[PDB]
This record gives sequence, C-alpha cells and structure tokens, in this order.
Amino acid sequence: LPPGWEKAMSRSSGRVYYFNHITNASQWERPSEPARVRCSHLLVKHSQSRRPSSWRQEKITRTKEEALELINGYIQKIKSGEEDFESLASQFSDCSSAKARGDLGAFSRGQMQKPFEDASFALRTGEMSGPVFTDSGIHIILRTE
Amino acid sequence: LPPGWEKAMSRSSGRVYYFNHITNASQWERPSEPARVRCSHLLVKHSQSRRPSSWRQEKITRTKEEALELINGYIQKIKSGEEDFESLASQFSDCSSAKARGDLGAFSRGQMQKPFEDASFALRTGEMSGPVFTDSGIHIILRTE
Ligand SMILES: N#Cc1ccc(-c2ccc(-n3cc(C[C@H](NC(=O)C4(c5ccccc5)CC4)C(=O)N[C@H]4C[C@@H](O)C4)nn3)cc2)cc1
Ligand SMILES: N#Cc1ccc(-c2ccc(-n3cc(C[C@H](NC(=O)C4(c5ccccc5)CC4)C(=O)N[C@H]4C[C@@H](O)C4)nn3)cc2)cc1
Repeated sequence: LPPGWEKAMSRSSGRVYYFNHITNASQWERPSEPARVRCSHLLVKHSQSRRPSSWRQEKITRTKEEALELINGYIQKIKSGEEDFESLASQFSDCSSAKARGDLGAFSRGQMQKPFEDASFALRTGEMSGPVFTDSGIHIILRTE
Repeated sequence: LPPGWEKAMSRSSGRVYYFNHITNASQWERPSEPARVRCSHLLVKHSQSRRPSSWRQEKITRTKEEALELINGYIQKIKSGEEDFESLASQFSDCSSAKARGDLGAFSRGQMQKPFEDASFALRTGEMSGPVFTDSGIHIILRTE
C-alpha cells in the first residue's frame, strides 16, 4: 500500500512477499522524508565500476552479475542472522569506509549519487536496502539514523 | 619546458613568468606518464553546474563568475600561506571529499572529466593547478602522488 511497495508471489514457492521499488528491499511481512539520514554501506565493485580498484584488489575484474551474486549472498546471511551487516562491510566492502564498518556519516540530498540517495532517504531507521546500483558498483545500505 | 608549460612576459612587472595551459598554473619561477595519480581538489559549484547541489547547500545559486572569484581567492590564500589547501578544501569544497581534506584517491585516465583528468596528469607530485573548469564547476587540484 505505501509508496513504492509491491505485493508479489515467489515464482518458486508461491510465498507472498513485499518488494520496495525505491530501496530494492524485499520482506515477508506487509509494510506499514527526513532532512538528513546517516547510512553505512557495503560496496561490491565490478569491472564496469567507475574506479575498478579498491583496498581488496588493485584491479577488480568480477562481472556486474558476479557482484550481484555476492551482494545477494550477504543479504541472505544478514536477513538469516548468520552475519552482521557492519562486520561484513568491515571485511568485504570495496570502500575506504570498510575500516569504519561502512559508515558514510550523515548527509542531506545533493551529496550522494542519485540511486544511493533515493534508496537511503526511502529506508526506515534500522532498515537495510536491497541491491542498489550506482556508477561505483552495487551497494547494500543500512540506514543508522 | 615540461608538458603544457610556456614562458610569457608580465606587462606590469617586466619579468618573465611561466603558465601551464592544461592546469592554468602560473608562477615567476621556471618549473622542473604514470598509470594512476592521486589528487585532492576544492570544488566550487555554480548555478550552471551539472548538479547545482552539494553537502554545503541543497541549491547552489552563485554565478560562474562568483565561483571563479572564490577559487581565485582561495588560490591567493594558499599561495600567501594564510590557509593550507587542506583547510580550505575541508571548509569550502562543494565536493564531500571535503571530509578527506579534498582527497579523491588514486585514479587512472577514463574516470574523471577530461579537463580535470588532463590537469591532474599534467601536474607533478606536490604541484597545484590554477582554476580548472568542468561541467561540475571550478576546481583547484593538488597532486599528492
Ligand atoms: N576510516 C574511514 C573512512 C574513510 C572514508 C569514508 C567515506 C565517507 C564518505 C564517503 N562519501 C563519498 C561521497 C560522495 C559520492 N560517493 C557516493 O555518492 C556513493 C559511494 C560510492 C563509493 C564509495 C562510497 C560511497 C554513495 C554512492 C559521489 O560519488 N558523489 C557524487 C558527486 C555527485 O553529485 C554524486 N560522499 N561521502 C566516502 C568515504 C568513511 C570512513
Ligand atoms: N571522506 C570522503 C570522500 C568523499 C567523497 C569522495 C569522492 C570520491 C570520488 C568521486 N568521484 C566522482 C567521480 C565522477 C567523475 N567526477 C569528475 O570527473 C570530477 C568531480 C566532480 C565533482 C566531485 C568530484 C569529482 C573531477 C571533475 C565524472 O563526472 N566523470 C565523468 C563520467 C565521464 O566518463 C567523465 N568519480 N569519482 C567523488 C567523491 C571521496 C572521499
């Protein structure tokens, strides 16, 4: 019902779930803007990233589809409680923020690349995005404030 | 005569000076390609910028002429030693690289807009640009590596 949400059916299980077309998040439960938000992220870069390099690898060669598989694995592990978002960011994020558990600090509109901004402002506090595609790569976003 | 450097005559002084038509650097003293360079910048946006918005201001309304006056003013404070480049970038850059004292990190050709890229690769390590004009606004570039 709320802006951007779709009620859908898994094509494998028939299970009802909810998908947000601004954050790309999905959740089983039916769902129910701030001047500034604070977000942490986990970035997985790919060969078409604007800067296909990070602390992890001088030259990033994984495809966009490989980056998306990695992101989807992190999301599964976070949603299941098997892993912490911020600990996965610290270990695997292709970002200089990985060291700060993926914290990018507070921002208003006008600072972040538009897809990351749109997802960040549409999250609830404590909520995680789905895969968010930017010029930089693929992100998961955790709104912290 | 390193790349883009040329000799000129000061009308008012009578003395030879040096100007770089790629970096817009100018200096009395005679001066003197890697895969990657590391540069810091100070960006001043204007109402005609590709994205008239930054972490400093939702709506950037200053004119291109006013943006250039601010840039010339900052270059003056830097060269006089009244302000470090880092202190002015931290306070007044319209790029959120202000958080990292203007540091954009290491990049290769292909990532940055051509006038910024060309200036960045034409600077030697430690050197600073004059006003560099992009679609994003007006930059002072400092090559750090
Ligand atoms: N220790 C430590 C430490 C070190 C570094 C950080 C860190 C903190 C903040 C950032 N960051 C980067 C950005 C800007 C940005 N970038 C982005 O818009 C996005 C992004 C892409 C890639 C990496 C990080 C952010 C969101 C999409 C970017 O590409 N912006 C463009 C200019 C145009 O108008 C959109 N803002 N903040 C980057 C790094 C934090 C902690
Ligand atoms: N803490 C922290 C922190 C916060 C932010 C950053 C930060 C890091 C990197 C960037 N950045 C922006 C860009 C895009 C680039 N952009 C550009 O080419 C230019 C640019 C404009 C505006 C801002 C920054 C760069 C040089 C002209 C651009 O516009 N490129 C175009 C695509 C076409 O092929 C040329 N790449 N990296 C922006 C911000 C780093 C650290």
